[PDB]
Amino acid sequence: MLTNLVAEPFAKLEQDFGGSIGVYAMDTGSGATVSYRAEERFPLCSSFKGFLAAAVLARSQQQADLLDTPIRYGKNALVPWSPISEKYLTTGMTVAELSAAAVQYSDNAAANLLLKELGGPAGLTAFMRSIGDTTFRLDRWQLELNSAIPGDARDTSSPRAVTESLQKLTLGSALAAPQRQQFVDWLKGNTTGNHRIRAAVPADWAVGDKTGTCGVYGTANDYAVVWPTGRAPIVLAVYTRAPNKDDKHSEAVIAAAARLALEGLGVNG
Ligand SMILES: *C(=O)[C@H]([C@@H](C)O)[C@H]1C[C@@H](SCCNC=N)C(C(=O)O)=N1
Repeated sequence: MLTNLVAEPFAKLEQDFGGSIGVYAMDTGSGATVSYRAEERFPLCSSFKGFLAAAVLARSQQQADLLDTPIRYGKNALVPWSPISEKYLTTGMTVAELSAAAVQYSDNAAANLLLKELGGPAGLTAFMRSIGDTTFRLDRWQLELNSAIPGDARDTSSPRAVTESLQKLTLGSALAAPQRQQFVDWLKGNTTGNHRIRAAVPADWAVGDKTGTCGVYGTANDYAVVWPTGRAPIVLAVYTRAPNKDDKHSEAVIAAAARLALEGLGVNG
């Protein structure tokens, strides 16, 4: 009854893109939603790292010393796109610092170290199951998890489940209040999303997000919590893919889909 009260031209947008776009957006005040391909699976790519940091925070509720624990690593941990952890190879970083790097710079070495700590892909999947997400699956470590093969359900979720889980973790009760705010603060400090959902959000609204860019099959994504002033927050996810391995992703398409989602919710920007 409250889903897609106002139609938006998502189909034309994905046709111009040459692929598929999946969108879920939730107005947490009224419960109204915008939904387009929202229950289809799309590759997570690096966007799993946000949920990874939330899983670390959940663990820290029972292990008070976890976040400040210092983690040393060898040069063999430094895989492509490890922009923060490469600067601390000779010193180590704390679990909290690795989590922030994974979220805010999509740092691969940091994500791998944290995934190892949580028991690998199955451990992160188990955390998602524990908050009621039955759709998310992480199956591989990097870098193969980003292969984005058409029809492959490994390392995928749906826009809807991503949004529902993000809501639970940032606004709901899945994390204790201090950890919830820390997760929000990490998302707010993300540096990689300025041309995606944030590009559709007025500068005077708060917003946190996590991006993903698989590098193949036109596959890229972003999810975000947005706090418009004077009304309840909006949670949304925008995922893309495309049929050919060399199809390029588009940041502009993600921003445009986010704009349409906000318009469909009647959120004035
Ligand atoms: C995750 O999705 C990427 C991982 C596979 O390395 C990671 C890398 C950057 S984007 C890499 C190329 N940049 C632009 N096309 C990234 C991100 O910021 O989303 N995540």
